[PDB]
Amino acid sequence: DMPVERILEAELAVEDPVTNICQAADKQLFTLVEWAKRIPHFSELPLDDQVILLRAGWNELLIASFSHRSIAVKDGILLATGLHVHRNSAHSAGVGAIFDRVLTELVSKMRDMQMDKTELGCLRAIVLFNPDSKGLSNPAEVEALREKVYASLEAYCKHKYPEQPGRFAKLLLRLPALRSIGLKCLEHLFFFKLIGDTPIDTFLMEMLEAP
Amino acid sequence: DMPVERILEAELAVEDPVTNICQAADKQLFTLVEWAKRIPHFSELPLDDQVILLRAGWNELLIASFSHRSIAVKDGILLATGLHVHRNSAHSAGVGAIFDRVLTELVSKMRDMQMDKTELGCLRAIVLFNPDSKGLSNPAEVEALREKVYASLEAYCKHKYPEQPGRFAKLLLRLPALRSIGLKCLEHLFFFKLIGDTPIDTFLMEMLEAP
Amino acid sequence: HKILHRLLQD
Amino acid sequence: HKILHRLLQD
Ligand SMILES: CCOc1cc2c(cc1-c1cc(/C=C/C(=O)O)ccc1O)C(C)(C)CCC2(C)C
Ligand SMILES: CCOc1cc2c(cc1-c1cc(/C=C/C(=O)O)ccc1O)C(C)(C)CCC2(C)C
Repeated sequence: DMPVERILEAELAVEDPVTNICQAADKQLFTLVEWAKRIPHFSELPLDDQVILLRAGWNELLIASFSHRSIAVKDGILLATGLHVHRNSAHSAGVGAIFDRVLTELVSKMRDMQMDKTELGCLRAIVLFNPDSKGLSNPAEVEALREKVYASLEAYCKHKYPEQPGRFAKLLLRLPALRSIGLKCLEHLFFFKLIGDTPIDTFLMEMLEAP
Repeated sequence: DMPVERILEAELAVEDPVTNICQAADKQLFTLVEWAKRIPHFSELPLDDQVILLRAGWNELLIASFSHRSIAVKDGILLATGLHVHRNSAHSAGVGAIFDRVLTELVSKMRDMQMDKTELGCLRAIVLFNPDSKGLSNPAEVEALREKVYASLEAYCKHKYPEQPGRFAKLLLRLPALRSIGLKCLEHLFFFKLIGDTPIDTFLMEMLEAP
Repeated sequence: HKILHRLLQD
Repeated sequence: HKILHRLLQD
């Protein structure tokens, strides 16, 4: 069983610029572990697989969250530290293009369809329960949990938005953009680490270590 | 209107290793243009936007196709030239890991759910009609076409597979893996171009040129 | 992008 | 991965 009310409760429970952005991400990694614990059946998975899922999904999970948090922001994002990053600042740090992708493919699309916190929660749980993650001891159990989240999401959408039959598909079709954006953000992060002039705190650093 | 019978007709109309793989891809680029012309309403788009959509989507479109073509192959893929590439050959060329990703995340998943040619066709049309593609003169018209493909796909799935209510979602949830795999294949391709010891024919070369 | 334009026109 | 294991256990 996978109740959207429990998923929503999980979301509501946890509520230069590059340095600030790295600080914010590290801070949210701690909060992400707490969120994952509150998603039904996640804690019941083997500890090793909980580790694999969070290492594989953390970046997309945190990008999804700050993107939705930033819907009321004009041409920018709100970080978990309370700091704002705007287009001008991102451009001036040499990361304009990827920043614009986030705004156009995530923040604005979330704003325009008025994605609610239940929908965001379920999208994140779908991302969390990724059966493609390498080294999972039981991919089928993870896949079964993903299936239960999206069956639950679909029913929620059709109940709450009965005249938007394409809504459920539209939500899931943000996931390729999120995948793509996550990969590019991670690529930048490894470069920041390579140069060594940006403070990267311990939990973020741990996520960067090699399997 | 977006009939799945027209989409299926489009699919059915067009039916070292690195060098062979590059040959195959270039050959399929010609065939891809013909497929796109047969997808309802694509040809009615401005020529500039038809160009943008095919430049943005060609790699994922061709990967989707050879992956589905290879379902009857054991531990390998069937190329459009009729040549097979197996795990051992890919590994021996230094591309083992990305090759394994294709088999595990695309070929096997397609095999296991028995994805049919209508479903593959619609997934590809969804990929073709990508409203996130940069420089589109009317993103809304493209988005409207995508919406019509997935409404049509959903109805097809629910009619043909009435006891698999999660089937439609499962199809769309292959799209992040396809996005990810497409990006990595393209990264390898640019490296093959950089080294300059692999023949890259003209249509493939054109796709690599800078916007 | 000459080839793509050519094939799409004709 | 010491921090992740620690936070998930407790
Ligand atoms: C930890 C660095 O990951 C990034 C990098 C970026 C960016 C964002 C993140 C990032 C931030 C967070 C912060 C989350 C939060 O504050 O809730 C989480 C994961 C992330 O990948 C944006 C899109 C702001 C601008 C481009 C760059 C590449 C500098
Ligand atoms: C044109 C090179 O694009 C590739 C590269 C690869 C690979 C495949 C493709 C590729 C092949 C095709 C061939 C399609 C076909 O024969 O129908 C189309 C797009 C592609 O990106 C595989 C997954 C076979 C192995 C790894 C590498 C990176 C060598």
